[PDB]
Amino acid sequence: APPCKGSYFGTENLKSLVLHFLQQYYAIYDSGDRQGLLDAYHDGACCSLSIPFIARSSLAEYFKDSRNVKKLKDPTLRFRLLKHTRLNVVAFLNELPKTQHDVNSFVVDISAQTSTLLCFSVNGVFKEVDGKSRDSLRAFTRTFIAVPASNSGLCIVNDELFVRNASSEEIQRAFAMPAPTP
Amino acid sequence: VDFKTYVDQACRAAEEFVNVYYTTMDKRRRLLSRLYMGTATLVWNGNAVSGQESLSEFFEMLPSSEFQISVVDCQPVHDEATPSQTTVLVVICGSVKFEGNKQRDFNQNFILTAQASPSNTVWKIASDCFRFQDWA
Amino acid sequence: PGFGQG
Repeated sequence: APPCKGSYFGTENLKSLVLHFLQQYYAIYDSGDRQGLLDAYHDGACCSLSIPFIARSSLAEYFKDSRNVKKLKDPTLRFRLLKHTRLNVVAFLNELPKTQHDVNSFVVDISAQTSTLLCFSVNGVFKEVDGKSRDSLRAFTRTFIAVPASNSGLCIVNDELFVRNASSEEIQRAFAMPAPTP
Repeated sequence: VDFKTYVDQACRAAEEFVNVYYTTMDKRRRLLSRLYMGTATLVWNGNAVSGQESLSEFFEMLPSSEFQISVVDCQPVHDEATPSQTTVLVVICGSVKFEGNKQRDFNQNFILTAQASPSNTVWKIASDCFRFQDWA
Repeated sequence: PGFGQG
């Protein structure tokens, strides 16, 4: 059984590329207004959110736009839960709880790559900075697939975000700040 | 061509493929490697396994598995990404117990590519990614 | 296959 490793980038070139993208992306994401993301998404980009189907803070805020094809069967309801076009994509994102991610603790896997495609997954944690779940720690995996951007950047054409509650194991770790010992 | 129709086909193929994928994974492991393309790759918990052959090998070395899929979402990949190629993005979430290790939750995503033929279009994984929520 | 080049 291969030994579980962290982030996988393949080339330092894509590492710096992707990591840079995430810095800019989440700088805007946690800013208070995610509108600046309209430049990160393609005109006909897609976005959808999913949460665990299964007493920590509530995810009721994500339940409304939760897309689970395994559980939800109606083709028309399936279709509506999928945000299409950057306008709808970003309009939706701006409705989500304000956030503050731990970008530098992100574990990234670049799984696919061609001259026009770059698929990669992001795993990490983020605090909700307000609302009824303020100070709560969420965990998430987000998959983007990008096409080359006119500026050596990335244009996200596909974005699937999975939001969950950090497990007691993760929380313990994230918040630990013990005195140094030999 | 209608966008809604690509969404419905994505749901259909994801719905369908997934069910096969885990049944094959759990009960016919020796077959799971044919649901992949020859050039396909897989990023298993930060580990990169290369090619249809290494994938076949990789699944054999893994322990008897037992999956339970609770979450599935999918989307039709934009054509600027896969020019002239019909692909679907599928993200899965469930649990899994491997022989000799506690049961844990996982997240996995892969891109399915449509191969046209006589009878029916067939979907194969072109790129795969799997990571334990607690690999830590 | 470089991301972007073609």
